[PDB]
Amino acid sequence: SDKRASAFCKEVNKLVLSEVVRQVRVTEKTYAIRLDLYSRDEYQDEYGVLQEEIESTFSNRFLKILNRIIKSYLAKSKQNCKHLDFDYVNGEWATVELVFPINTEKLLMVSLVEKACSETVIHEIPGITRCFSKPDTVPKVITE
Amino acid sequence: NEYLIPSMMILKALLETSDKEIFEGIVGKDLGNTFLTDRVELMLRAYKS
Amino acid sequence: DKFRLLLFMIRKLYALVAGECCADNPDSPQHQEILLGGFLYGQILKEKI
Amino acid sequence: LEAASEYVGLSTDSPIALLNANLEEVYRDDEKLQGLDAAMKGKMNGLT
Amino acid sequence: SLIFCSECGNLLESTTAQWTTCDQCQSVYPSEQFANLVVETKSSASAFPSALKLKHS
Ligand SMILES: [Zn+2]
Repeated sequence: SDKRASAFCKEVNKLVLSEVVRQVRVTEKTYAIRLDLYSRDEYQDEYGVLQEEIESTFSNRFLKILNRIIKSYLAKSKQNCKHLDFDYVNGEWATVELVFPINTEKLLMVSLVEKACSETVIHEIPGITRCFSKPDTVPKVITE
Repeated sequence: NEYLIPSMMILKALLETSDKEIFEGIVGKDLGNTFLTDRVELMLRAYKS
Repeated sequence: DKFRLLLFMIRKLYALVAGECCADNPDSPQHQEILLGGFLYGQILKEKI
Repeated sequence: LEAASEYVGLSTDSPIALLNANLEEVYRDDEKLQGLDAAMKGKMNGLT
Repeated sequence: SLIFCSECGNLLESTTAQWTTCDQCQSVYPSEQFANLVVETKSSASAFPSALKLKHS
């Protein structure tokens, strides 16, 4: 079905964590961030990947990547993951609480989280992306 | 030949100026505009280094 | 006055950083003027001087 | 103006200032340009 | 929302370490006056490429 076709499309499709995040604020002090996500059914229209999958992927992989980018900018400026709080029931905000030595130089955390979420993938068949459907009444899928 | 000297250097070298004068000239408005404030701070700090 | 303008300049630069200003187009007769003959003539003349 | 208001989403009797803000908001991007002009082009082509 | 000295302009070091003193002017200041420094940082507009943003424009 067209429903089944669109489903299968979304399945083979890849998507990045940034494609779901709304505006994000990071709170300074303690070093705490809270992300906004889009509403679950509006989340499952353009998608249909699941909430617990968001939890799993966000937590592990996004924390890893964020730590990578933080450490690397720390290495350039030279010249730990403390707390996680996801909206486990409603799935509509993602707080992460980080703690840092006070001696370090400031951080453009805004650009950092944006770079992070724009980098981590939720699910991607390796080396494929952008599956679409384009019409002779011949149901076909056209994938880059 | 190209030559790269930090802006903060030539700034404090231009006028006998206090860093507070820099900060209140650069973003002195709308006190605590997030982006401008944190970037300017980083700049003053990295020159102070 | 150089100092004040440097301030204005870095201020505009940061505004551009955060998308608070559209990119000036150097590829447009808007951001452009003309060189004459006599002027470059005087400049190279001064150079040889 | 018909295709314009339609693509933006406002109606043809919409207030001038509202559509003004919309259009300024539109073609600071480019995809919004692409869609808008694509609509306008289909429309003019129909007429033509 | 920053901490400059008034004798020197030295951008002072964080007080959550200890009492505040500028490294050059060596001026003493009450550290607790400006405790609880809040900077509420917000992502700038047009920052997240959506698949629904056009439905919001
Ligand atoms: Zn001082």
